[PDB]
Amino acid sequence: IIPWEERPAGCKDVLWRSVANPIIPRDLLPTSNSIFNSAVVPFGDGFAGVFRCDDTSRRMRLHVGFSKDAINWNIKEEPLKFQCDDEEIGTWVYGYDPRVCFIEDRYYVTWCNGYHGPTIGVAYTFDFETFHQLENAFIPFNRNGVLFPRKINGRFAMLSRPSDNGHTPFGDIFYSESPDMEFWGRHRHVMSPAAFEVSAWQCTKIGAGPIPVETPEGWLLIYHGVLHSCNGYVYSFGSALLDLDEPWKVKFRSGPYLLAPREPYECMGDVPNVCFPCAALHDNETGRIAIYYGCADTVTGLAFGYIPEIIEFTKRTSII
Amino acid sequence: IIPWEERPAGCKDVLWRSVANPIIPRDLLPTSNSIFNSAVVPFGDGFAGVFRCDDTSRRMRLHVGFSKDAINWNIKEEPLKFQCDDEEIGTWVYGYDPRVCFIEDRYYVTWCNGYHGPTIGVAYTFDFETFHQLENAFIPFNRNGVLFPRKINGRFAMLSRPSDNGHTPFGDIFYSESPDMEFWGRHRHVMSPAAFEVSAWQCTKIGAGPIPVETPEGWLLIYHGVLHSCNGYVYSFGSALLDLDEPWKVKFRSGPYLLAPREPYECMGDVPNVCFPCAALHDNETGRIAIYYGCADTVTGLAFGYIPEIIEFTKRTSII
Amino acid sequence: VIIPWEERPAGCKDVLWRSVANPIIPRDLLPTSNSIFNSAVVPFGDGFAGVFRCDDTSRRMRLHVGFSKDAINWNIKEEPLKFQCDDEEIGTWVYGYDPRVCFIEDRYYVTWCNGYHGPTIGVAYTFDFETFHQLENAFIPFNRNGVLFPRKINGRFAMLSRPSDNGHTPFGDIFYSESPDMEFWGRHRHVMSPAAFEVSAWQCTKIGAGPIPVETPEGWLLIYHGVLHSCNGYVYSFGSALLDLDEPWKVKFRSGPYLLAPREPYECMGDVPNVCFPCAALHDNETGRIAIYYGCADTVTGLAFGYIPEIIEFTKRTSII
Amino acid sequence: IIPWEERPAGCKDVLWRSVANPIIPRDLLPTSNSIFNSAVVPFGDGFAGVFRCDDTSRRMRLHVGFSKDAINWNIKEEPLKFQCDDEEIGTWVYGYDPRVCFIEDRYYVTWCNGYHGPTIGVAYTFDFETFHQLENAFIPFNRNGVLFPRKINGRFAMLSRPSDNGHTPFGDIFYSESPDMEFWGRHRHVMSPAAFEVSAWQCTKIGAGPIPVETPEGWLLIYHGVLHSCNGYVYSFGSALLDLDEPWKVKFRSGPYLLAPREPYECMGDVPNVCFPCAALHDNETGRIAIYYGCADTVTGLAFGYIPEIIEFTKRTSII
Amino acid sequence: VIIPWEERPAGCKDVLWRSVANPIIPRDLLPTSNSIFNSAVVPFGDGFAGVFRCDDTSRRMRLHVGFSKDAINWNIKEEPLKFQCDDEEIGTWVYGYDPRVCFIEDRYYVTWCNGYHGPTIGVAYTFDFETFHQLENAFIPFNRNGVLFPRKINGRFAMLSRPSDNGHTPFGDIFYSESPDMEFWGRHRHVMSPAAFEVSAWQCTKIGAGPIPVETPEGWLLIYHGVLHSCNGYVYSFGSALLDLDEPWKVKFRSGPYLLAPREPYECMGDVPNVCFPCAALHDNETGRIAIYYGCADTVTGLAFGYIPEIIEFTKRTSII
Amino acid sequence: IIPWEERPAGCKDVLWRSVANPIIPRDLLPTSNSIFNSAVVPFGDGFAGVFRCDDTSRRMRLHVGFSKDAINWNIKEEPLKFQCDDEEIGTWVYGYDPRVCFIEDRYYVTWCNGYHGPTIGVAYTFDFETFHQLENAFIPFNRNGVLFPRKINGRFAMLSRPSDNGHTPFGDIFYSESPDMEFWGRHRHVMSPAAFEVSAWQCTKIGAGPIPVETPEGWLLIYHGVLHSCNGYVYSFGSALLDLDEPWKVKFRSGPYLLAPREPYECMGDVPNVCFPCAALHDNETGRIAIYYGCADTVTGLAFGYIPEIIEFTKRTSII
Ligand SMILES: OC[C@H]1O[C@@H](O)[C@@H](O)[C@@H](O)[C@@H]1O
Ligand SMILES: OC[C@H]1O[C@@H](O)[C@@H](O)[C@@H](O)[C@@H]1O
Ligand SMILES: OC[C@H]1O[C@@H](O)[C@@H](O)[C@@H](O)[C@@H]1O
Ligand SMILES: OC[C@H]1O[C@@H](O)[C@@H](O)[C@@H](O)[C@@H]1O
Ligand SMILES: OC[C@H]1O[C@@H](O)[C@@H](O)[C@@H](O)[C@@H]1O
Ligand SMILES: OC[C@H]1O[C@@H](O)[C@@H](O)[C@@H](O)[C@@H]1O
Ligand SMILES: [K+]
Ligand SMILES: [K+]
Ligand SMILES: [K+]
Ligand SMILES: [K+]
Ligand SMILES: [K+]
Ligand SMILES: [K+]
Ligand SMILES: [K+]
Ligand SMILES: [K+]
Repeated sequence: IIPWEERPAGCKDVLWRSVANPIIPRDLLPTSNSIFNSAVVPFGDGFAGVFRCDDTSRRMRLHVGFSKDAINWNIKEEPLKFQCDDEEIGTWVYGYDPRVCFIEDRYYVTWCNGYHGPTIGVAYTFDFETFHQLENAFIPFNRNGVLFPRKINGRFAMLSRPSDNGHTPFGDIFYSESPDMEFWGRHRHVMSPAAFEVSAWQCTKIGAGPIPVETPEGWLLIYHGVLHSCNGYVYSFGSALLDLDEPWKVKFRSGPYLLAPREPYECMGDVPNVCFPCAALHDNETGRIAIYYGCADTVTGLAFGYIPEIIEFTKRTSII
Repeated sequence: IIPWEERPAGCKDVLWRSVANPIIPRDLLPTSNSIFNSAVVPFGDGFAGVFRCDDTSRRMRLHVGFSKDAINWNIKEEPLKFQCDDEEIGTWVYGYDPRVCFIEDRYYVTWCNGYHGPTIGVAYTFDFETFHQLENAFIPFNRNGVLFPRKINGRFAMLSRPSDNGHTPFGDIFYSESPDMEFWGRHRHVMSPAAFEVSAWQCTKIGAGPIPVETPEGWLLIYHGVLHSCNGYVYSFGSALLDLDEPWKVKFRSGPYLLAPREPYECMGDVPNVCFPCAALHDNETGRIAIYYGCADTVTGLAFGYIPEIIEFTKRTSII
Repeated sequence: VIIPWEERPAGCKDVLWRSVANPIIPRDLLPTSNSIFNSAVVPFGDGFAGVFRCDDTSRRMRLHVGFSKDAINWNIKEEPLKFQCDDEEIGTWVYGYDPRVCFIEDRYYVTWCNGYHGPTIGVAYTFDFETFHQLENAFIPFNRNGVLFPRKINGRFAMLSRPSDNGHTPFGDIFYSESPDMEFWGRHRHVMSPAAFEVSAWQCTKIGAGPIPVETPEGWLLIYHGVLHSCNGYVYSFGSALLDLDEPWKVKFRSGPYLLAPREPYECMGDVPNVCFPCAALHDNETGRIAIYYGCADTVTGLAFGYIPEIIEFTKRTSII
Repeated sequence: IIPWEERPAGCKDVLWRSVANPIIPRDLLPTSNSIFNSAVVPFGDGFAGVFRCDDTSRRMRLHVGFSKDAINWNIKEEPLKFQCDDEEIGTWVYGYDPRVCFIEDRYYVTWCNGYHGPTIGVAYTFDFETFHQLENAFIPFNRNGVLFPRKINGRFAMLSRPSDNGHTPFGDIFYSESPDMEFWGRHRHVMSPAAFEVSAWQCTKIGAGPIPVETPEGWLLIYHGVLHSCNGYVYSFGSALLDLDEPWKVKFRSGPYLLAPREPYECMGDVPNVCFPCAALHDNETGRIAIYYGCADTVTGLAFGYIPEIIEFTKRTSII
Repeated sequence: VIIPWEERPAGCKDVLWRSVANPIIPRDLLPTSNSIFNSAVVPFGDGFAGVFRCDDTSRRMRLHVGFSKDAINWNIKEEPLKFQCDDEEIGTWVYGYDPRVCFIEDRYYVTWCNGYHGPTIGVAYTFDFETFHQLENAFIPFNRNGVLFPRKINGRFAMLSRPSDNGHTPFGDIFYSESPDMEFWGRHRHVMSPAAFEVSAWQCTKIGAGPIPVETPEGWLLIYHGVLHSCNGYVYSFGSALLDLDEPWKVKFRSGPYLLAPREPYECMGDVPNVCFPCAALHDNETGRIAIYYGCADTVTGLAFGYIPEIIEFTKRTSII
Repeated sequence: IIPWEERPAGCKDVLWRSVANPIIPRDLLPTSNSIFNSAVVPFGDGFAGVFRCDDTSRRMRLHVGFSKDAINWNIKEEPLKFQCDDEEIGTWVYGYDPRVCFIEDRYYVTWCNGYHGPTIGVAYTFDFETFHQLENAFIPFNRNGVLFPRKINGRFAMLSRPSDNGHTPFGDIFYSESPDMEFWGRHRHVMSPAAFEVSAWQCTKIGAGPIPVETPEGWLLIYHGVLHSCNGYVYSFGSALLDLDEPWKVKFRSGPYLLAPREPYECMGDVPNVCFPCAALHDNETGRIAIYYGCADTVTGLAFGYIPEIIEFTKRTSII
């Protein structure tokens, strides 16, 4: 059962923040500087996750966490290490902004992995104890790698985001497929930043956030968008619907954002003015969805909504 | 009858913030994201204005507002539409940072209007219901267009600010005239940013704020200045006195600011560290002035003072 | 008026062809000249007169008057041109470059990029190419490539321009504006933007008006520069468009290919490598002949020739609109 | 019958330019502006090629060409058009810097193909008349795609060069494999630019040139390297030797360049100071190699050398 | 000398901990102060003295003298300090910031970032914190974060510095220099460079010396700032290194983690958000107590406490050397 | 007996190029790529020098050379290596743009030496065979270090040029003194680039060139000046007169240049459009001076003039 808070009285918004935010504090571990941009899945009779925890050396590491209620997290103090037979791909340099999902027979994790620059690291686990590392999916520079939670016409599929070797000032979302979780291709453009005249919260760069959520009306994609002000970037997040069978085809895309930096814990911290969605839990029976997002690259927050309402919002406000 | 709060006990500042700031919140309209950098005038038995209201799509629109007390505003939910006979000029792309004044027999509105980049839009109204759009006054790129509240020597006059098509890293204030509100010329440089050693709150770029205020000795100009820190622009504002007959001739210019970002509503929000004045109401019989400014490009605040004290300060601290 | 002319080289299939005598003006024509380029030329009396940008050996930018019988061999004054002006503020000289000159109604007008707290369009007139009278700068900075039309358009003066910045400007759209009186300007309209690089990359970074627009029955023939940005800098090429006669901000045709791009050593090596920058043209409607003057590598001046009807047919055939 | 000119008397250089350079002029086609970055192979009883011919609109197109002697070229006037079933991949935006080799049963051509940015296009031909387009091999941004001329341990292999969407100011050579010329993976870093103190001609970026040349001692790689002066980039080229079985492992890499911009045809043109090798023809019986290279992004030149000499030079001056 | 102290909180495991009275110096202490931060403090007489960077409401950077009986409650002079100088050129005031003060042998020395055709390191001395005598600037521009050693090193004065540029410097190594006479400087040695980001990203963009080096039996304890560059700006944190006693350009240990990083509202909001910038320390070798003063968000001044032997241990335990 | 070529009849220029330019070809040594920006002095019966020779690896090294006439040089094939008692200072990273003069008892060499960036390296020699390295004079970043040829008031004196660690976009000339060739100080600003309205060949940055030349009226300084065009830097050179006793005080400074890039060997090369003066030889009896300058960072050229004509030109065209 997914975490949930009823929409506040009078609240007109499609998504609403948890009154318990932030749900994960920056100093949960003895050496944590910040814990954000993290992944969460159901597992056993509770929840598991892979967490981005930057330490007091400002190094970026991944940590496994477990939770009974998906809100109060027990995160391992020791960083996760990946088992790999190839010594060269097995070399840890850094890692951030994990996404996790179950595909058919095991859990997969993707992350931004350092291999002569940022690329997409891939690994699996059957038990959230031992993680086995596969080949990096792409050549650098790439980030915001997010798998589909089932095969698409019999292939693995992943969204990604060609980037550069710095604070990237552009970003289109792409789609790729693999028959075997080793060799990737059939690359297709999914979408580009909107024109600032039309939707400026998503006009500098975009990236996939949580694992795509299957609905009868398409893949529900929650994605971040950036606006470039004189004083930096503002990360907000919104919704689109992708075709079921060819998910590089965008059928609707929201004009307004779903969420943008408003609260003190979103506006002040290591990187101000950031809401960055990394994971969602949902229940199709009740339509409920709970969206985890990094706040100011410092802590982790939750927000709630109803899938049918998010669909309706995406279509009614669509800029395509 | 202008809004007013007495100088706080033992306040030695020439301007003091309203203890009720912000006076206009970001969410006054159903889809407003922010409401800031806005224009206000007396109208009838009360007040009217044109407001920059950025929506939840981060689109920039102008909305008409009305108020009985100049503090609590009733802002029309629908964006303002301009009437124009010329189809090319009457095409709306975006609009921001409006200024409004009465000149002779009607109200005039300038704003930053998109026409193949930022330039200065012009329109007039008699009633804040129908707005007749006139020719854009200049070729792009130009912003911070602010009309004088009477003709100067039989011509209309306007301050402007040549710019570029990004977050402009420079900016001098200029002055121009028009016999007819159609053709503009006799362009004169008013002032450049100060040297950083002399006055750094105004060393990167400057721009006119509220409508110039006539005094016996010249025009009181309240204007924004930017300081470029390692972590962004800080917008503060200050005062100058221009020659009455030839307003490009600056007589005094404040070394110190009048106001700079200090409170959490000025320091945190969509664009941190911004105090951007765009309107003032004044009463020559009492010397009272009330200055409306954008706060963090998020909300609108008010600050109060006396014109003769501001003039005395501007002279006594003059950097010229 | 006998305009300079060389017949198309045998075998040559280009719309324009360079003079075999290029460069026609060398960099060291005056005792202190560093470079002479980006200049203006008109018929005057039984020969030709012009206003020339001559940068000196201090690399200051100045305008000099010149006269020629044949429009090829120029006698340029050693001393810079000075403008008369009753307004001291406007009449203050900081610098000036890239002049254009045309006759409108009753006198010659000069526009140039004039320094007034940055680049703007300076404006003057002369009756005799001896005394020059300065008028208001037409626009607020930053603006350059101000080019007048050679008659009024529906009862108003008209000028092309090009909003810029205070550096090596990395953008540039051509605009059109009007004036009833050569003092106040307005009714600004956008003419064109750089093309997409996948469509026409010689003109994808920025563009600007060159020579005075040439009136044809088919519209105004605009000869204009375009910039391509390589890893090693800007390349300036030039090409042709056709503007509506009555509303010259409406572009009717615009060439895909350039007309001329830097090729010769005098275009590719010099103070600013890889520049062909058209500044003036002489034409003869009787014969269709046109002779186009252009700055070469910001160092010397060259001439190219073509036929107006061929230029027009090329612009149409290859139009990217 | 590969083209050849013997070392000049006295000449101590490992490579020497053809006395006939440039061997392809800029104006060979009726609307060619330049012909420079071009791929040549033995075909039938002569030679065939795909040529980058930028036109007088400065569009980048590829053209097929044929020659008896590999020197005097007859290049088709109309650009090459690819057959493709898939309309999305099949859409032409631009194309440059082709490379061509025979693999097993057909000729393959790669090039820098526009697909929402630069990536590596792939195609094949049996006859150099009709070309059939395959999937782009990678997600943007990537350039300098160069196939190996046989499979490596039963997979197709390709060198590439992760880039950005501008004049890329960085660049490592990578190595990737495919079982089927559709799905790519097992990406491995081959080499980075050198330290400027060590070898400044190759210290900004590098990229593969001609098709790797199999020697008993490994793959001979001819590659470009960039130096950044105050007035622009200078492209020179040099040699390395890659392990035969695992060609991302570099065995030797030359300190000095083989060739750098010196002649007027290399130092004056559309892009000054460029020698950009693009193809080679060689003879294992004689040890001779003829290297085709772009000059100033304007014309095509040829240089000659001996493979074992190049190898010994690569070893003796190795910076690894 | 009784230095300020607060005992570490119940179960706080950190090596340094903030004063519960932070900020100890507010932004509006003086009638025209905009901010007061990045300041220098020392024992003097039977209390304490300092030189404070107080930026005014014109955002000019000036230095003011202050005094305190307890080093927490400060009386800062309203009027900026003025230096007396033999040489009128060197004695010309343009601006000054980021003061450091220490006693060397027989007097107090002040260094600051002094404007002389760009930022450099000004030097002056005082016996009384009333009259200051300015000496030659120690280096040619561009340089800042000049910090003297509190005694001579093998008979010469010694200074850490930080070569810079004329803007928001995006790089920075700490250097070490010597002088026999407080006039001529030389024997320059590189001390350390920013860390690789994969190793220690709080100090990967640039570094600079903070308080005056603190002599320990295990080396000079250097407390220094590091910058990390995020998409939205620079974050300044600070940490610790140990330098060889005899040759202080040789770094023996260097911390992986920071000691302190912007966390509280007064460090994360203000004129420059996300800055903790250490400027001075007071210490007592008998108790091992150290009190470190640091600018917060370039707006106010804060204090943090620790123990010298715990910092030494932290530095060695986490060393990235 | 210094080299000399009479000013051509009719020639009105203050300096004129040797008709034998370039006097040093880029390929004089077996591994040289370029030879420019080099230092020359009288020695014994002829002349000696220290030459910047960049090799075919594009490494920057100094080499010693000798000549009978100062025109035809025999340059040692192997780079100059310094003796140094301190291993930290004695470590060679790179070196360029040497200057050489005799002071009191020996020859001193300054160059731009890499020590955690560019700074001014110092060495002496009695014989041009053995060179003894001294302390680097300054902390990085600094270049264009040029000694005075005698003590000034009992101290060694040096011009320098504060810089950054790239292609430096600014540059003022400074003056410093030393009692002992070990500790430096008394730093004084000499001059800054001119405003571009006034003298644009020297508006971006300047730096000192050859060793200053003592005259009755002051030190004659020949110095380079940069203009920044849209396509790069142009290096020209000119002249100033400094006070004899306090050489940071500038008495006269030329408006026009003396020499600017004009010939193919100045305008085409590794770095186009560079004339970079590094040395001079002069004869007070005749007023003859011969100036050595680098040409396009490729080859070395010579130019001639008369000291009294240079002095009169400098005073007559002075911008001070
Ligand atoms: O700093 C803001 C953001 O920057 C980008 O690099 C992301 O991929 C996130 O990891 C982060 O939240
Ligand atoms: O973002 C801060 C400021 O930016 C500029 O573009 C202004 O003209 C304002 O609209 C604004 O307040
Ligand atoms: O330098 C190249 C070109 O630069 C621009 O500024 C033009 O307006 C011309 O003056 C010049 O030819
Ligand atoms: O402009 C010079 C070079 O630029 C790069 O983009 C290369 O890939 C080449 O196409 C070209 O030769
Ligand atoms: O603004 C952050 C920091 O910037 C640099 O210039 C420092 O030397 C400090 O003055 C300041 O705290
Ligand atoms: O490249 C042009 C010039 O660049 C600078 O770094 C100089 O100090 C010279 O070495 C050189 O001639
Ligand atoms: K799509
Ligand atoms: K003025
Ligand atoms: K906003
Ligand atoms: K148009
Ligand atoms: K490798
Ligand atoms: K080309
Ligand atoms: K060290
Ligand atoms: K001076």
